[PDB]
Amino acid sequence: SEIIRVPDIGGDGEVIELLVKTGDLIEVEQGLVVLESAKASMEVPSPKAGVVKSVSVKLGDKLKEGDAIIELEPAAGAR
Repeated sequence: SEIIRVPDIGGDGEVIELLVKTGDLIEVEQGLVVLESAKASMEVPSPKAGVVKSVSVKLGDKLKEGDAIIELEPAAGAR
């Protein structure tokens, strides 16, 4: 599996709400969370089709570039 830390933004990212659960199988396409920026709102969908294995962040909590968000478990192989 691989963990997904904050992407390349250039400042501080803040979590507004978490619309995902643990053990939930997402798909490369749907959204995952909504971070905020100095003067703009961004989004973070599922960068990998797998099931939520663990969570290293909380909703409403603020994190800085380099902070891990969640870990997707795509298993060994798929299809």
